[PDB]
Amino acid sequence: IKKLVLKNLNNSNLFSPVN
Amino acid sequence: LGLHFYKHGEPEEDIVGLQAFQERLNSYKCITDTLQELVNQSKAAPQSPSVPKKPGPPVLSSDPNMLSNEEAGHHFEQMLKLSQRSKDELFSIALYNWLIQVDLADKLLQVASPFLEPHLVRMAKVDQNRVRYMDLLWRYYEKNRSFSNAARVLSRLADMHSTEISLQQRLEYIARAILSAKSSTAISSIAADGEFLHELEEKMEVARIQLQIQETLQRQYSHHSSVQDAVSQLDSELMDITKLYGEFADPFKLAECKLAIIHCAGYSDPILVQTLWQDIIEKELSDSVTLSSSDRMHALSLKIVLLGKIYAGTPRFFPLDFIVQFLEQQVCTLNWDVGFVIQTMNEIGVPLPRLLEVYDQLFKSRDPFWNRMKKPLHLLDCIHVLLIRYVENPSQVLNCERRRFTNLCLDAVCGYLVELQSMSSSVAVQAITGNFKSLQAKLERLH
Amino acid sequence: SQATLRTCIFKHHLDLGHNSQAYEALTQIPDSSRQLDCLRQLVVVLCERSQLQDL
Amino acid sequence: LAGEHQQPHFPGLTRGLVAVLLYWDGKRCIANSLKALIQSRRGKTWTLELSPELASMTTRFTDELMEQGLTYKVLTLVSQIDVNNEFEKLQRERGLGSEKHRKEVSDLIKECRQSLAESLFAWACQSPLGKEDTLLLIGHLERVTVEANGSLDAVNLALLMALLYCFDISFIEQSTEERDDMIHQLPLLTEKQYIATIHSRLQDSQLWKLPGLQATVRLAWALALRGISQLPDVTALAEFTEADEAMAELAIADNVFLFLMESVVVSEYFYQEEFYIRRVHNLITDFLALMPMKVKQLRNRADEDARMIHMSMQMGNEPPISLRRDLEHLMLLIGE
Repeated sequence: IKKLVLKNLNNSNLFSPVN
Repeated sequence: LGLHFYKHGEPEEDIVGLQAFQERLNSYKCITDTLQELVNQSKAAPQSPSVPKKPGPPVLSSDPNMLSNEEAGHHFEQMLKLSQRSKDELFSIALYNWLIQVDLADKLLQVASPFLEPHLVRMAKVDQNRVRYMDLLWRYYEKNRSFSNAARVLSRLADMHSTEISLQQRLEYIARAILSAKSSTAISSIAADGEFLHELEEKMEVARIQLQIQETLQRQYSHHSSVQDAVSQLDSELMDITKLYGEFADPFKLAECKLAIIHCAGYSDPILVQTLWQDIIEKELSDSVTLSSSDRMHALSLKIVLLGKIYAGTPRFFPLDFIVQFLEQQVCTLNWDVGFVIQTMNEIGVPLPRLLEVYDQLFKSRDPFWNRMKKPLHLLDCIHVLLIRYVENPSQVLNCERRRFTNLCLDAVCGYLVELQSMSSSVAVQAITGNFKSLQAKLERLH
Repeated sequence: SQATLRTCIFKHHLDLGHNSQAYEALTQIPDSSRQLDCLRQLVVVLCERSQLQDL
Repeated sequence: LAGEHQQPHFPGLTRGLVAVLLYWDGKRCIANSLKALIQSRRGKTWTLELSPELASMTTRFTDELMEQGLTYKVLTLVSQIDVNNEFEKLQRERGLGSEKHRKEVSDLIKECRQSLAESLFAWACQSPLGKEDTLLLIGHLERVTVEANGSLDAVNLALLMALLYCFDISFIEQSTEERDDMIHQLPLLTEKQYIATIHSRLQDSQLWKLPGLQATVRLAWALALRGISQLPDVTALAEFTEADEAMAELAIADNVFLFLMESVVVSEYFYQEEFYIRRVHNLITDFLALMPMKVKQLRNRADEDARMIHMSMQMGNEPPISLRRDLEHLMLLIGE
C-alpha cells in the first residue's frame, strides 16, 4: 500500500529474541 | 478411463478411473525412467583418468556397452523427439511432470502441444508448489506472445502467492510484468493494461525500498538474531509502506530507508518534500567524500536523474526550483562545473523553457548567498551555459514553441546585459558581457 | 546607481501599463546604452498590446 | 469441399479443377493482404488517411514480419513460382481444364508473383530495406533475364524499383520541418556498414546476367553518393563518396541509358505505376543536376564521334562500330 501510517506506540523490538 | 478420471477431477469415488490412470502411468514409467537414465548419464561429471597402477598403454577401463555424455545427450534428445510424436494426453501430462521434476524447464517450454496450457492451468490451482506453475505459465504466455495473459499471471505472483529464491526474483517478475503490460498497450491500447501499468511501476519502487531495507539489515545488523526473522519476512510478501516504516525501518533505525519510504506515500507536500530532497542530496554528498569532484558529480547526477525520472511527472514530489537552487549553492560551495545542474536537469528531461524560468527568477532574487560565496555572477554563467546549450542544440525546444522562446531568450539576454553593464567592470564582468553578446549574436540567427 | 534604479523603475511601470510614468523614467536614464535598450522593451510592449497611439 | 460448394460458379469445371483455382486465389488473398498491410504503414511516399491507431497497428504488425526475414521468403517464392513449372505439374495430373480455366490459373499465379514483388516495392518506398535484405535483393537481380521482346517483366521491374527506392534521398532536398526524424530513418546515413557492403558489391568486377541492369543500379548508387556528399556533417563516409564519378563512368560504360529505354521504359507495366515514373524521372533529373561535368564529358564526346562519322562518310567508309552513343541514348530516353 502507498499510504504511510506512523504508530510508534506499539512496535516489536527488533533488537530482541521473540517470546 | 484414466483420462476421463483426470478431466473430471481425479475423484476418490472413481476407483476404476483411478486404476486406469495408475496402469497408464505404470506403462509410461518405462519411458520416464529411460529418459532419466540418459539425463543422469549426460548430467554426469567426466571421470578424471585414474593414474595407471602399472606402466603400459592407457587401458580403456569402461564397458563397451557404455554411452558418453554426447551419446547420452543425443539419445535423450532423439528419444524426447520420439515421445513428442505421441497423441496420448495423459502421457503428455506425465512427460510434463517429469520435465519439471528434472528441472528441464525450457525443454518443457519447447513442447508446442495444446495440452500444456490446460495442464499448467490445473497445477497452478492444485499443487502446494502453485508458484512454479504460474512461473511456467507466464514464461509460456510470453514465449507464445500472449503478453496481456503473461502480465495477468505475473500479477498473480505479486497479488496471490509466491515462494521464490529471494526478493530479487519479485523484482524480475515486476520488471517483466511492466515489460508485458508495455508490450500489451503497444499492441492494443486498452486502458486496463495501461492502468495496471502504473500500479506495477508503483509496486516496483515499493519493492526497491523493501530491498534497500532487506539488504541493509544484512549489511549493518547481521550479527543480531532477529535480522533472520526480519530478512525472511521481507522475502515472503510485497509490503506496504506502513510495515516498511513502523515494523522495519524505525526499529532498525535505518534513516537511509525512513527517508526513501516517506518520499512516496501520500504525505504533505512543499516543506516536507523539500527537506527529503535536501537529505537525499546531502547524504550522497556525505558518503561520496572519499571520491574526486568528477566522480561525486557523476554519483549525485545518477541519484537525481534516477529519482527525477520518477517524481518530475508529479511536481508536488519534485520541487524543481528548490532542487536547482540547492544544487547550485552546493556547486558554488564545492567548486564543481557550472554545466552540472543544467546537465542533471537536461538528463532527467526537464523542459528547457521551464528550466530557464527557474534560473531567471533565482537571479532576480539577488540572493545574498552568491555574494557571500564571492561568486555574485554565478547564475549568469549558468544562464549562459543553458542558453548556449539551447542555441547549439535547438531540438531541446518544441518546433512550435521555439519562436516564442527565441524572443524570451533575447528579451532576457538584453536584461542580463543591462544588469552586467551596471556592475563594476572587472575582467569577469567584461568576459561575461562578451559571452552574453556572443550568445545574442547567435540567438539573432535562431528566429 | 541612478542608471540601474531608473532602468528598474522604467521596467516595472511598463510591465504594469503605467506607460507615461515608464517613459519619463526612461528619459531620466543617464546611461545612453540603457536608453536604447529600454526603448527595445517599450516599442515591443506597445506594439504587442496594440497601444499604437502611445507609440 | 470448398471446390464442391464453389463448383456452380464455375459451370463446366469439376470440383478438382475448382480446387486448383481456390488454392491459387487463397495464396492471392494472402499476397494482396500483405501488399495492403505494407501500403498502410507509416512512411515517406504516401498516406492513406488512416487513423493514427490503425496506421501504428499495421506498421508494428508488419515490422514483426520483417524481423522474421520477410525479404528472403518473398524472393524465394518469386524465384520458385513459375507459370511453366506449375502448368507442367497441373498438366501431368490433368488439373488444367478449358482455355478460360488455363487463363484464370495463369493470371492467379501472376497476381501471386506480382503482389509479392510489389510488397517489397511498397515497403522500400515507405521505409528502406535493411543491409542484408538489400544484399538479398541485389543477389536476386544479378540472376534476372529479359522477356522475348527485350523488356523486364512486371515482377523484376517491381524488384528493380524497390532497389531504386532503397537508394532514394531526394526528399531530403524537399522537406525542412520533419527533416531530422526522416534522417534518423536512413541506413544510408546511420549505418556506415550498409554503404560499405553495398558499394563493394556494386564495385565488384562480376558482370550480372544483364549488364544494363547492373548499370542502372550503379547509376542510382552513384547519384545516392552524390546526394550524400552535399549533406553538411557526412565526413565519416567520404571514403565512399569520392567514388561518385567512377560509379557513374561504369554505369555509362555498361550502357545504362539504352537499358533504361529498351528494357525499362518500353515495358507496358512501367506506365501502370506512378511511383515508377517518379523514380525514373528523378534518376535522370538528378543525373543532369548533380553531375553536370559528366553531362559535359558526354557532349564533348558526342561532338567528337560526330566528327568521326562525318570524316568516315567523306572518305566513303562506314562509321566505326566502336563509337559511344551515350548522349544519343540519354536524349532518346528523355524523348521516350
